[PDB]
Amino acid sequence: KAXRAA
Amino acid sequence: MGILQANRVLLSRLLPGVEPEGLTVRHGQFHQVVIASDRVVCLPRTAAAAARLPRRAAVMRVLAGLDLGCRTPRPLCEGPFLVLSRVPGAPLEADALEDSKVAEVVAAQYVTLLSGLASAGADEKVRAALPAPQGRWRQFAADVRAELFPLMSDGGCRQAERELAALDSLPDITEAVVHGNLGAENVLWVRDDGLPRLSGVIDWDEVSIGDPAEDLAAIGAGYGKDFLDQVLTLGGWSDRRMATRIATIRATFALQQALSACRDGDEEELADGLTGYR
Amino acid sequence: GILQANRVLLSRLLPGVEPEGLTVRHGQFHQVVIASDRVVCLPRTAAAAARLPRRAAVMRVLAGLDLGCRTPRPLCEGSAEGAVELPFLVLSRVPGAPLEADALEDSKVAEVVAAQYVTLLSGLASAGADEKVRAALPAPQGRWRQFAADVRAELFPLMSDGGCRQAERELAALDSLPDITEAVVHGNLGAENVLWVRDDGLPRLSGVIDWDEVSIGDPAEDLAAIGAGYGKDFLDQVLTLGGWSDRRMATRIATIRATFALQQALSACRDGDEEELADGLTGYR
Repeated sequence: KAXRAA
Repeated sequence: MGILQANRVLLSRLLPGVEPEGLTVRHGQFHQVVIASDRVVCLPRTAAAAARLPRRAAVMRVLAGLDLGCRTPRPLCEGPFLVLSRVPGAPLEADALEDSKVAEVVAAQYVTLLSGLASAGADEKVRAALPAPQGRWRQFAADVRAELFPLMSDGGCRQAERELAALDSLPDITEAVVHGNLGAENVLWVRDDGLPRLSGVIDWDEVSIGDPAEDLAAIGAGYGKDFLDQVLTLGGWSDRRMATRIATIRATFALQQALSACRDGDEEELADGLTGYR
Repeated sequence: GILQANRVLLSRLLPGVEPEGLTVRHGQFHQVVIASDRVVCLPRTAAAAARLPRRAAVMRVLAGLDLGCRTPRPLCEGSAEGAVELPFLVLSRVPGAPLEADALEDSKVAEVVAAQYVTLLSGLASAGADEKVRAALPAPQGRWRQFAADVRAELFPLMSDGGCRQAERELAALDSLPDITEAVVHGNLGAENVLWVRDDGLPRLSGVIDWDEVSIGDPAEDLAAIGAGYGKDFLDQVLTLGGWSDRRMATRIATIRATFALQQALSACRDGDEEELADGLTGYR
């Protein structure tokens, strides 16, 4: 996915 | 045994004459996605995701009609499966923003996209088709406390508890269409034909009516504050009350990753996500 | 001429792109500049610029239809539709290439191609029957009588006596045509405007381009275009698969099909495409 929200 | 062979009846219809073993399958959370040269085929893994697939196609058709200044995956066919057009182009590395005219141009194109998203939020075909959940940040905070705090150190829990407190302060805005995961990889570009030109946007899984600060936070996460400030100023969104909303939402990104990694059984994402909090 | 004159605007819209390395399709009202990923309509006159706000709305409506393929997507903001005039209009470029007629010699290819035409035309038909779409597109009445009048005024002077006699018969049936406004009609659905991917497998419809003449009208117009390009057998395939093989429909197709070269000549004439005019006037001398 990942810090952006995935 | 092999998703391609397993779905070969459908694929021969949807992609006649196309060798299935030549294709590619991204493995989603809700969906298996078969990648062809100009389109993809979304297959629902669970009967939850198969139940929502008609809803999802309606959303994508709403997105495909909007004026965003770029392309979006257009529904070509639905039957259960959803066929979407593939948006051309590639993500743009943060590296390219070191060239200041490239940065100017890319910032300008992001502005057009967010503007169109903001404008679309006032529509009705949009508002009645797209998810518009109430107090998503309160529910999130409840989920983090339940599912993540037990994985965390005392200092971690304290830090996370400040972050969730800040969420209570947010206005529950439903102004704009919000992509929800607008990172670098989800925005595709045409390169090697002068300066970069926005091709379109993908991965609308999280799309809703909400606060654009979320999309802005995502851009800032992918490309840093300098670039985000350039967008904020071009778009006339560089006010204090926006800045606050951005920062508050940006601070939930690691915790969002962890919460989904927790439910995934994706331990690398979980470890990465929890890096601050344990 | 066109790229030279509009050099400055093009460097804003396409920064870093050499205008000399571009192409242009001539329109009646706009000059359309073709870049790799997108297309820029440039108004030739003020009236034409005053047309672009509506064109933007029309291309947006086309973008939201269920056609089974792509359409050129307007890249302006929605608010551009409420302007008195626009100095340009940017549209997404549809990928892929025209289909060689001879490719329909394989009967499986023909089957698939016909199927996808049917999907396109069924979506255009159904959209025609939708009130909100009907309200958004042009729906001129007595267009056949007027078309004939225009051919005689504008093309006859460019023809031979023998050509003018051939046209006269073809134009004669047109007053007999019922005036159908039931479907979104592309209005120029020749093979060059219908784009395919054959990077993989059998031809797969990528999208449709050049919607300049789109209206609410008679589907027979678009079917005629296909007939003119690809011929009776293939057309019959589309009619059969579509459920459009009834005698009434077949008769309108035949009538309109006999005028289709004249439709192409009249367009070529009005947009100053001299090669496209020569072609359209083949056999009318």
